[PDB]
Amino acid sequence: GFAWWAGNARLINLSGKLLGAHVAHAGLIVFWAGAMTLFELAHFIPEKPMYEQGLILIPHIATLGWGVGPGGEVVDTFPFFVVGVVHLISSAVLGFGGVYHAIRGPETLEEYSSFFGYDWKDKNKMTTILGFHLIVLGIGALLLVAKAMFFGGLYDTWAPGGGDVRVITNPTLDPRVIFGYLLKSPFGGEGWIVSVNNLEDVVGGHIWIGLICIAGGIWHILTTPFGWARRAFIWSGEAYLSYSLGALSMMGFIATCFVWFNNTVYPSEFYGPTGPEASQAQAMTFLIRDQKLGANVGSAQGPTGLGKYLMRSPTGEIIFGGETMRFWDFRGPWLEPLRGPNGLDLNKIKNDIQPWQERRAAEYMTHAPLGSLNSVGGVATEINSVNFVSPRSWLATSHFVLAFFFLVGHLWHAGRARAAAAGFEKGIDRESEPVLSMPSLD
Amino acid sequence: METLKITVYIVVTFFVLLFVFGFLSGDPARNPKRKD
Amino acid sequence: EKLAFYDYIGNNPAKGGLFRTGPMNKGDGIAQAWKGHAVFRNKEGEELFVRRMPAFFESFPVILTDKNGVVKADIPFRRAESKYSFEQQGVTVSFYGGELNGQTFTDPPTVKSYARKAIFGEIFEFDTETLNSDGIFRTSPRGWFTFAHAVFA
Amino acid sequence: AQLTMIAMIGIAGPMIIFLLAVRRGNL
Amino acid sequence: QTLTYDDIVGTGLANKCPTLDDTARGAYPIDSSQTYRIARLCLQPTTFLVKEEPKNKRQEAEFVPTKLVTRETTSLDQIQGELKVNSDGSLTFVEEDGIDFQPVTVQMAGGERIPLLFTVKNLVASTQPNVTSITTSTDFKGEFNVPSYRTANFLDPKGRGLASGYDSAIALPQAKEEELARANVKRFSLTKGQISLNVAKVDGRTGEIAGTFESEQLSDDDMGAHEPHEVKIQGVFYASIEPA
Amino acid sequence: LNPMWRQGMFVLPFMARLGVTGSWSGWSITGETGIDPGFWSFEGVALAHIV
Amino acid sequence: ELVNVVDEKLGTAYGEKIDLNNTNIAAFIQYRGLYPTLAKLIVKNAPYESVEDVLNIPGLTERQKQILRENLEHFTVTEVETALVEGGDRYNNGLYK
Amino acid sequence: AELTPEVLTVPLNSEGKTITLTEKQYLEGKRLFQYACASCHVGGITKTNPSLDLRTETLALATPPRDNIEGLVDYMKNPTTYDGEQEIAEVHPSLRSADIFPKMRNLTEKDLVAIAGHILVEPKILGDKWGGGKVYY
Amino acid sequence: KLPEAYAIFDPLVDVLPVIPVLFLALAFVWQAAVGFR
Amino acid sequence: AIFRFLLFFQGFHNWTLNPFHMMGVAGVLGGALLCAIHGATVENTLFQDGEGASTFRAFNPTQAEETYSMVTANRFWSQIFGIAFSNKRWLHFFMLFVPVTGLWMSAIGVVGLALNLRSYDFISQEIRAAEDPEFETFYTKNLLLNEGIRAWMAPQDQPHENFVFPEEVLPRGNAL
Ligand code: CLA
Ligand code: CLA
Ligand code: CLA
Ligand code: CLA
Ligand code: CLA
Ligand code: HEC
Ligand SMILES: CC1=C(/C=C/C(C)=C/C=C/C(C)=C/C=C/C=C(C)/C=C/C=C(C)/C=C/C2=C(C)CCCC2(C)C)C(C)(C)CCC1
Ligand SMILES: CC1=C(/C=C/C(C)=C/C=C/C(C)=C/C=C/C=C(C)/C=C/C=C(C)/C=C/C2=C(C)CCCC2(C)C)C(C)(C)CCC1
Ligand SMILES: CC1=C(/C=C/C(C)=C/C=C/C(C)=C/C=C/C=C(C)/C=C/C=C(C)/C=C/C2=C(C)CCCC2(C)C)C(C)(C)CCC1
Ligand SMILES: [Fe+2]
Repeated sequence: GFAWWAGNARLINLSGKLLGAHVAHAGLIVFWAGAMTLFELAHFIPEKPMYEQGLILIPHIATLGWGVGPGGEVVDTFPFFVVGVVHLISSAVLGFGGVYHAIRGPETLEEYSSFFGYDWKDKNKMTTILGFHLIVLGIGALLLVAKAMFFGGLYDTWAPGGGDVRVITNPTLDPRVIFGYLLKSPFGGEGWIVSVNNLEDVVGGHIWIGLICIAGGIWHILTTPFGWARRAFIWSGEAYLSYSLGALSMMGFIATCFVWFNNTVYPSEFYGPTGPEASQAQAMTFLIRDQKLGANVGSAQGPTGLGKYLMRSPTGEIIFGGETMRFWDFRGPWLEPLRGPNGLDLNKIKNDIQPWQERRAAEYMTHAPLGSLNSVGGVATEINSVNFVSPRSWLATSHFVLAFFFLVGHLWHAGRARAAAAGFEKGIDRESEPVLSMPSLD
Repeated sequence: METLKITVYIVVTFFVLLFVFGFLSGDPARNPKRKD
Repeated sequence: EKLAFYDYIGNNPAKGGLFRTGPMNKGDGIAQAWKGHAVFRNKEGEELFVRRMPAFFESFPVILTDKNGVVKADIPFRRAESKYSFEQQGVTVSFYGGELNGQTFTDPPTVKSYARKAIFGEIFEFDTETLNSDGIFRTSPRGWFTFAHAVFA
Repeated sequence: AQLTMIAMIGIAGPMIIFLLAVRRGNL
Repeated sequence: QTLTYDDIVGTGLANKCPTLDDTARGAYPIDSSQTYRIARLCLQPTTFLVKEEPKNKRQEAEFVPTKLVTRETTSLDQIQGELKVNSDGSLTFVEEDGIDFQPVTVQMAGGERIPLLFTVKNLVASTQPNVTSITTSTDFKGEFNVPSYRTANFLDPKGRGLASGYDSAIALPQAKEEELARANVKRFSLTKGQISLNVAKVDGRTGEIAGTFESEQLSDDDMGAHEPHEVKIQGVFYASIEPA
Repeated sequence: LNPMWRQGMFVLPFMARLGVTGSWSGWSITGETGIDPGFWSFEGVALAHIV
Repeated sequence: ELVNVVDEKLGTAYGEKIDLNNTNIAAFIQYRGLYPTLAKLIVKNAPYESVEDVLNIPGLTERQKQILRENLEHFTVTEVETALVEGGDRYNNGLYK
Repeated sequence: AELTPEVLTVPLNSEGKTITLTEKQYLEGKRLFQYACASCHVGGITKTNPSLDLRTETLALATPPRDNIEGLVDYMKNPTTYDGEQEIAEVHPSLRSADIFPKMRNLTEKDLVAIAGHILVEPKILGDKWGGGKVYY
Repeated sequence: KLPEAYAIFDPLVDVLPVIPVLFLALAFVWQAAVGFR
Repeated sequence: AIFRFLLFFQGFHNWTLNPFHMMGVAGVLGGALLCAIHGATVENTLFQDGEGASTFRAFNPTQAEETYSMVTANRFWSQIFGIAFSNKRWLHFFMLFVPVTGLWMSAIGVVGLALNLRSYDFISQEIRAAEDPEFETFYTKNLLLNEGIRAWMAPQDQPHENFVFPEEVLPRGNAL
């Protein structure tokens, strides 16, 4: 009874054609990943930083430790080519199975096989399918562990000497650390899981997640939902979709904040500096310049009475001054050598700033993630010249948009799933209008 | 201030538990047509 | 004096505000006397001319020009790189006619004070105490009449 | 050209529809 | 044991000066054939007292307690300078550089905010003669400069300022200016303050000293717009001495 | 020289009479500064009557 | 009695030359050979009683004294003005482009 | 108005010898300036040190004068401070520091001439806008 | 850039990532052909 | 060019402060609100008049019966928001009334601006701020922004006036 513009809803009870829809769609995802990587590589120029070149997939591979050496210099582009080709080739196989199951295959699976066939209302079968996929996901998290510990390591922006690829021999297992993250506040100076700042915690979290997913997968293969869960949920295909839409929405919002604040699993060598980073680097830059001229940046009082270069945070830490006072929670490998126990150390600042830190501050200040939609870099009043929008702005905005619409999609399908399960999703029965059998409010 | 902190932690926890147990208490069944 | 008083932006009907109520005297005050015509010169004896405030602007900078339109003095906002200050240019003011006829002023803050008034046109002495005038321009009956009738129409 | 390839690729999709419509396929 | 940044951050400990153990009752001897510097001077205020105005004649108001509203942003630290031995054996500390100022605003009863530039800029502090040793009864007395709380570029809310900004009340084009001159003409004040530092602990091995201080100075005058208040500041201090 | 009765205060003295003497802003009618009256300040009494 | 001291300074030689006691360090770029090195020394060693005092800056090479000698006519000295030298404002007076 | 040889004529050295660029050279120098310099020097200012700009009168007063092709090509190989006293290859992109500033690696000698030429030409076209900052935007 | 041996396909690669967009557009040609049933 | 016209009116007329504009804003945003909330209400109080999952097909333009329940809509909004419409004629008149009246009101304010009869200032605020350099509001902050707008756009926006503002007269905060 669905119109053409809701035509994919005709697939709800046709398990075979829906399988083809899904597998064909999965081919599309794999195709883009293969095609986009090759497009990026074809355009790549190694002498330019990646973030000056509109790259979003090559940075993901380099972060896994392929193609790069110390300082994030690209040493070898062949791993990029391989990742692209292999994804590209694999989409043809997914495409093939996809359109076979959608056009030629059995329309409904339940007659061909009792293993692959399913009823949405079959709570036992649904949790088994769920369980299988939890195991797949657990295996996937373990592959990242395997790469970090047994197959060459990961890129580590914190590595001494400017960053490098590093094998992770002691992943964090202490659950006070791992789950400690899940209980940190999401507010400033804490930042929930987005504050993860070392590969040992990253690798250790994926060991934990891998095991938990596999355990839960086996759990749900072996059990059926308990009655308290049976009475709490709507059990239908559209309900299930609505649940996943909400989960994807939450996940997109998290990824948005991850790429905007985190410079560990999104190294600034590849993705450009974060907004906080670039703002801290401007204060560093003019600190350095003015001090070279003879300024005593420690004792310089600015117009407001606060320090022109240096001030205190609300809890006393010595921090950069100006509007960047808001960004003092920023930590980055070019800045940390200047920190002592009370914050920025005036003696290190006077004596120990290195040329590579002056360079990196100047580079990051001039690549702040500000730009126009037509890719003019800098503040909105800047003139044309610099063709630049940060990969972080591209990745943050795109995934905020997608996360928002998926929350709307959650609301849409959750409300309809509820109304359809109760039997009034098509409208009110004229002969049995509930309100007409209720007492008036006044 | 800590008296205030504890009081608010307790009040927020209370209202959150009402919310969660309330929706766990057969909410699909509270509609005017088909309650199951 | 009657003709000079017409050459003064405080009588311009497009200088009021919607909720600035009452007579024009309540704003700049009751006009008492024409102070005279202010003539500005730099240290080289060049006669300078104050750029007059256009009706669009609630506020306007103090810029002094020569007969050819070249900027020769101003009151600077940022002082550190000022090139055209009254202090640097030795700007003076001399009055002809009116109440200050034949008087010349050289001290920079007095000279600036008359330059701030010359953007309004001819310079007048006002009684601001009698009506407790607040110093903010109001429109004339020409303005209020036009406003009401265009809105009713 | 780049426009030669994208023309051939772009022509493929609608050509499938046409072949099936002209042969009364399962559209 | 030593604390790292990640131990301190967010605790408030970053605004606290290092303390000495209550056993540190030694003495640091002074070799006049030797030059000395203060490698670090740290001053942590604990109490802000503001003098009231008694409006009347010879009553003279007292210093009243105030509440701090600007949080843990008050300490002076990393101050260094020469420690000179004088002809009479008095020592004189000459401040050279460091984080030697903090804007502070405290609230008096009734809600008046009093901002001040808590500082020891250009501090010169001396001892009594014939010191020869820094002990748990050595006092340092001195004076320092208190520059204007806002510096020359600061613009008031109508855009008026000293080295920048408008020179008149542009929103009142035909108001008489003489009533407005105090608000229209900014001035930069430079006053003196006084400070006592009382050494109460001395680590004779390491050259660390710690103790108590009281300073007196003026609060903010908003570039001449109003009269300042007198302020009394008490706290603790720490300093480390090195052979120069 | 400027007590409440010079200021046309009418209910203030009835709160003072039975023991309410300080304000949340830290002054007291006796002239003492730096006092904390707790809830039962002049402000708290006013609030209580509104509720 | 209420006078803007910065405006008053614009009426002295400060308003026409590089005031060795007051001017921000960026102004030494107007003449060749002065920035940044000699500018740094000049500012660190202020104030000066006479324009000729800058030749007595300890450590000058003969080439640096030659640069200074050639530029003495573009220098001046007035009384130090607290408002212009506080805040480290001779190194950064809040003016960029 | 158009790009005439007269605007495309710039000083080659301090002696006053001149060179006339082609339009091709100008457009190429502009592209290379954007590629390797504009992130800090857009419009002739210096974002990380606004006290020093690329205006002709500024370059003329640098030691080594830099208001000519030779002085600019040399600056791109071995940049110094404004008074000539210190070499700054370690914090300023140059051929001498192309290992740490990788965009400088694939620049040829003729590219340096084109970049230098664009810098000398552009103030002839834009006037005060070149190196003037947001005031003239 | 792509490895030398594949440089022949460079213009093809500049076009490939658009291809998934063509599947969405193709769905509306298909519905145009059967009349939005 | 219309975007330029918006910003001109802020900088020169302080048009956002004008109560006739504010009534216009309330009429346009109130109109859009009414549009969305009425459309959503009808679509979510529909009667089941067909069996399809697409509910559009179950309406006939010559049918006498209301296609949605006013009674259920009224109870929903009464319990959600406190009040609801109960009269279909009043509701649709009100939908006419709100955006029309809003636009008429903004027109009146622009007639005032034809004469520079602006609602530019609050005299009490200006008197206090002139005498008390510590007094600051969002009102005084916005006028500083208008003053920047005027000085920085006027030379290029009114080229016939031949405004020459030397850099030293331009109002600017610190650093920027
Ligand atoms: C995993 C994600 C997912 C899945 C599987 C579904 C699945 C379904 N949805 Mg849901 N939906 C989702 C996400 C999802 N949705 C999100 C995120 C939203 C909010 C935006 C919605 C909002 C929504 C509504 C409002 C409705 C559905 C409906 C449906 C059903 C029919 C849809 C159909 O045939 O579309 C047909 C597809 C189209 C008409 C194409 C739409 C074109 C889009 C909107 C524009 C694309 C623009 C793109 C960004 C750029 C284009 C570039 C250009 C060059 C082409 C089906 C069961 C319908 C329903 O209730 O069925 C029960 C229904 O009415 N969905
Ligand atoms: C990722 C996107 C996606 C996917 C995978 C599907 C998949 C499907 N749709 Mg949906 N649909 C979509 C988007 C999508 N749709 C959008 C955007 C709309 C809005 C216009 C619709 C509207 C819609 C309607 C109205 C209906 C469907 C139906 C169907 C199913 C049967 C279609 C059929 O018989 O085709 C027959 C068409 C052909 C045989 C023509 C050729 C089609 C082939 C597959 C093109 C392949 C081209 C490609 C280059 C081949 C590569 C081969 C390579 C691997 C070797 C199928 C599972 C139908 C359904 O549910 O059936 C009950 C149905 O009635 N869809
Ligand atoms: C999740 C995706 C998915 C699912 C659930 C199914 C399910 C099904 N398919 Mg379909 N199929 C898929 C993907 C999928 N297929 C793909 C990708 C292709 C293209 C190769 C096909 C092509 C296809 C054809 C041509 C046919 C089916 C048929 C069938 C049915 C019987 C299969 C059987 O007996 O097992 C056979 C089991 C095996 C051969 C075990 C081998 C395990 C595989 C090959 C390796 C494991 C994959 C690994 C975990 C991940 C991939 C690696 C990659 C990431 C690098 C069953 C309903 C049949 C049918 O419906 O007939 C009426 C049929 O003829 N399928
Ligand atoms: C894709 C993942 C996935 C999905 C969809 C499900 C789905 C389901 N599980 Mg399984 N589960 C999973 C993974 C998953 N599980 C894994 C990996 C494990 C191993 C740890 C388990 C272990 C497990 C057990 C032990 C049980 C289930 C049960 C259930 C059912 C009830 C779920 C429920 O009411 O939760 C709704 C959630 C709650 C009622 C409590 C919420 C508590 C969270 C932590 C609050 C936090 C919210 C906050 C905003 C986000 C921050 C997170 C915080 C921790 C920092 C449902 C079928 C139940 C069942 O019937 O099994 C037979 C059951 O008893 N699951
Ligand atoms: C065409 C009519 C008209 C005009 C142009 C004038 C003009 C003038 N009068 Mg006169 N006056 C009039 C009618 C008029 N008057 C009438 C009818 C009365 C009797 C009430 C007076 C009584 C009067 C007195 C007592 C005084 C003046 C004075 C003045 C002068 C100052 C006016 C002033 O401050 O305005 C102020 C105007 C406003 C602040 C505008 C208010 C309009 C509001 C904002 C509109 C409300 C809109 C409404 C809510 C719309 C919502 C509709 C929606 C629900 C649909 C000026 C020359 C004064 C003067 O200087 O005398 C010597 C003086 O003291 N007038
Ligand atoms: C930021 C990382 C920069 C990039 C990229 C480029 N330049 Fe630069 N430039 C920069 C600074 C901080 C300075 C001042 C250096 C100093 O301390 O003196 C400069 C200076 C110049 C100059 C001298 C200008 C003068 O008035 O004397 C020139 C001629 C110059 N820079 C040229 C130049 C070129 C050609 C660039 C691209 C190849 C380039 N710069 C990039 C900062 C940065
Ligand atoms: C169902 C359906 C649908 C859908 C569909 C789909 C979605 C599908 C997919 C499909 C797919 C998903 C496909 C794929 C394909 C692929 C391929 C076919 C590939 C190939 C490859 C190659 C051949 C490559 C080559 C190369 C190399 C190897 C190297 C480098 C270079 C190059 C690139 C050249 C639609 C909507 C339409 C309609 C309705 C129905
Ligand atoms: C990897 C990693 C890591 C780790 C992580 C982890 C460990 C995680 C976990 C996570 C988790 C563990 C999560 C959880 C979540 C949960 C949730 C999200 C929930 C949900 C809920 C809901 C949704 C519900 C609802 C409801 C209610 C409330 C009532 C009744 C009805 C219902 C049921 C509907 C780290 C960070 C270290 C680092 C990096 C990496
Ligand atoms: C990788 C690769 C490959 C593959 C490829 C493919 C996969 C393709 C596909 C393709 C496709 C997939 C295509 C499609 C296309 C389509 C189109 C072209 C469409 C169009 C459309 C239109 C234009 C529309 C219109 C309309 C309608 C119809 C209705 C409504 C209205 C409108 C107007 C919208 C090959 C083989 C080459 C080899 C090499 C590599
Ligand atoms: Fe209607």
